[PDB]
Amino acid sequence: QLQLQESGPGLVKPSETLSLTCTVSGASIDRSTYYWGWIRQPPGKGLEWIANIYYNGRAVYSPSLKSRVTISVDTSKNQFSLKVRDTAVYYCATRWNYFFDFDYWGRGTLVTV
Amino acid sequence: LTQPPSASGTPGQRVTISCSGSSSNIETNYVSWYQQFPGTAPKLLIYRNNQRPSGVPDRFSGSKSGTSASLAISGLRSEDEAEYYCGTWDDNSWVFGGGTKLTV
Amino acid sequence: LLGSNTEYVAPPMWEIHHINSHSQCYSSYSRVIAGTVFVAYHRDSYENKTMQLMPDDYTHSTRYVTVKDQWHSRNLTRETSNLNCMVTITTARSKYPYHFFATSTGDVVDISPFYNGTNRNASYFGENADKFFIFPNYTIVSDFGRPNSALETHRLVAFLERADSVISWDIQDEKNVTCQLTFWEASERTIRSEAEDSYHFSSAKMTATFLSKKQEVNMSDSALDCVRDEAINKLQQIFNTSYNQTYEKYGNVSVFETTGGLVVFWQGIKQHLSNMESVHNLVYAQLQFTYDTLRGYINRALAQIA
Amino acid sequence: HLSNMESVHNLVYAQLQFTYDTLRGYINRALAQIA
Amino acid sequence: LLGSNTEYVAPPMWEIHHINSHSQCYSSYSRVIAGTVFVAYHRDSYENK
Ligand SMILES: *[C@@H]1O[C@H](CO)[C@@H](O[C@@H]2O[C@H](CO)[C@@H](O)[C@H](O)[C@H]2NC(C)=O)[C@H](O)[C@H]1NC(C)=O
Ligand SMILES: *[C@@H]1O[C@H](CO)[C@@H](O)[C@H](O)[C@H]1NC(C)=O
Ligand SMILES: *[C@@H]1O[C@H](CO)[C@@H](O)[C@H](O)[C@H]1NC(C)=O
Ligand SMILES: *[C@@H]1O[C@H](CO)[C@@H](O)[C@H](O)[C@H]1NC(C)=O
Ligand SMILES: *[C@@H]1O[C@H](CO)[C@@H](O)[C@H](O)[C@H]1NC(C)=O
Ligand SMILES: *[C@@H]1O[C@H](CO)[C@@H](O)[C@H](O)[C@H]1NC(C)=O
Ligand SMILES: *[C@@H]1O[C@H](CO)[C@@H](O)[C@H](O)[C@H]1NC(C)=O
Ligand SMILES: *[C@@H]1O[C@H](CO)[C@@H](O)[C@H](O)[C@H]1NC(C)=O
Ligand SMILES: *[C@@H]1O[C@H](CO)[C@@H](O)[C@H](O)[C@H]1NC(C)=O
Repeated sequence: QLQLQESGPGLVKPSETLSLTCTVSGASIDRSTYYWGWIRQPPGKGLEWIANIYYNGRAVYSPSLKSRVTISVDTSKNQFSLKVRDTAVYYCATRWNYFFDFDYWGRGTLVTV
Repeated sequence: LTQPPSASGTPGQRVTISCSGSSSNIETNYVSWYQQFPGTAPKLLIYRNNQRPSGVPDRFSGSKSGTSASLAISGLRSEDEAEYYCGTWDDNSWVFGGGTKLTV
Repeated sequence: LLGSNTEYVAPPMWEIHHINSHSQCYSSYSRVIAGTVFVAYHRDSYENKTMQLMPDDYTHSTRYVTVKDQWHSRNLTRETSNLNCMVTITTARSKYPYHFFATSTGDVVDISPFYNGTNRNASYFGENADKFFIFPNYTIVSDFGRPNSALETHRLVAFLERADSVISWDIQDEKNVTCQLTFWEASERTIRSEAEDSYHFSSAKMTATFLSKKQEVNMSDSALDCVRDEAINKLQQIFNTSYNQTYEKYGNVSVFETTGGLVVFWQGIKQHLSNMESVHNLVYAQLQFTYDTLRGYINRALAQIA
Repeated sequence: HLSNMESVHNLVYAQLQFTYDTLRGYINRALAQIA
Repeated sequence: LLGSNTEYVAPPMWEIHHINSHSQCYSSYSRVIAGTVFVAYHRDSYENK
């Protein structure tokens, strides 16, 4: 079955770079991929969409982040990451299904600026 | 996107929620709704408008026209207390609405 | 006479939709390679007219073509292009757990024939994500041969879109269409003698004896669902048209997986499922039957002697 | 008047019948001359 | 170096009869398609030997 966990730092000083990596126990990405993005939510607030990447280098960002974001993918170790140059709880959800939209979610730990 | 932060109903009332965006988004795409219990991650509740994933009963509903959608949770009960979010593809990416706490 | 390249090409998706909603193809192929787009026309200098499909001449396959001949004409070396749009229909098999199907024509698809757009968790998709599409209530021209033909609206249709072709199939319901067990036979009056580690279901009529582990299988195993109802109705069918009613049902219908991998439905009278396959030659059970019988009988005599 | 059937491949089914036939033939012989 | 079409073709029946009664073939294929007949020869400009 699909499976998404998350690791990474949990204390970031302002203006400094954050790295978040999401591991999948699918366990593969393939040309059979669809989308894998990031979703953040400030506790007590609503949900916010971050970035999104395919198994190709191409990716789609939200200009709300003014492209401060920059995501990476390593199919070798079956993971995709993210680089940022505002404090919230994070997530990695995907597309694993024609039709639908965003399905299959992975708890993404909390980080504070 | 736009959502009124709350809604209300007695156990057995056909409660509804609107979902307001522009013509860039909800007009020319597909709406998805999500029942996030607080302290967990969201479950897709309605996909590609009206359509219900396996598990979601007939009680929840879908509806779309113009640049605003809807979600009619008839036969409202207790366990339906959660956080419902709507959202689609704008011309470039994915967006969410505000959110809504259902209270019975 | 000079050369003859002939290459086999998938139509564009807009054309796929035309083909199977009108029973006709356009008399032009166009593909872009590098910068510019290239383009071929049927007879030379032709326009972009529509062309209806008609039946070929035959195997298990069923073909529909838009042109039944080849053509050319006579100062310098000239190269005519013969354009043919052809819809062919092949049977494809696929066996449990249906993670891929294949046609007799060498196409192999790593998608479940029951990957209803929703159920990738309970199914499989493993071809190019780029190229695969699914369309709920989708119209189809129902017979490409005739051009008047009525229209069907298929529940769910997939399209795979490979390099030499576009592949389409009607998505069905697994479990509705596939059952993984088949009625072999029924034994009225079977005898369930118990043993050390195993029950022995000795049937005289089918000349054989079957041994099962002592723990019967949960009747609510999903594996049994497709024959569950038949098996009971097969059972009750007997106790109804077999013996009189001095006999009466002892214990509930219980199911056993036998060594060798049959599955046995038991219903007594008076007065958690191995992925294994079924064993092919049933002598192993006629053998057990032989031993069981002679040994049973020998002990009987020698006892009443001693 | 001749089944279009094929020949069966493993002939144990006939050695099996042979076994039963022999022991049963022999058992009945003894037990008779005993009784 | 450029292309290389190669097509595999049945002889005409008169030639079949020649082949198997003389152990030899004619150095020319001819097939009619649409209107005119087309024709190939072994080495270029050869005759019908
Ligand atoms: C897609 O497939 C799933 C099966 O994985 C379907 O779920 C079935 O339908 C309902 C669930 O709401 C149950 O009554 C069945 O027992 C389910 N079967 C299984 C095997 O889970 C689902 O309905 C299908 N959806 C579509 C649109 O075809
Ligand atoms: C032929 O017509 C179709 C639709 O009418 C069009 O999409 C296609 O590009 C045309 N091909 C040409 C003009 O070569
Ligand atoms: C995926 O399918 C399996 C098998 O039916 C099931 O046990 C599991 O709960 C499913 N997962 C989800 C998230 O629905
Ligand atoms: C047509 O499709 C819609 C949405 O997929 C579905 O609700 C409807 O039942 C379909 N029609 C039939 C006759 O099944
Ligand atoms: C599969 O189930 C559907 C839904 O009940 C039914 O309409 C259809 O006829 C079934 N298919 C077969 C082959 O029985
Ligand atoms: C068999 O399984 C069903 C559910 O799968 C359960 O309700 C029942 O109690 C089980 N019976 C047993 C474990 O004997
Ligand atoms: C089988 O039994 C049912 C009731 O148990 C009865 O209605 C039916 O007539 C019986 N079948 C036959 C062939 O007698
Ligand atoms: C048979 O089933 C009935 C109810 O379904 C139950 O009361 C009884 O104990 C069962 N007998 C068995 C499992 O031997
Ligand atoms: C070659 O000769 C045969 C018989 O001699 C003749 O039938 C055939 O047409 C000839 N081919 C040519 C002249 O191209």
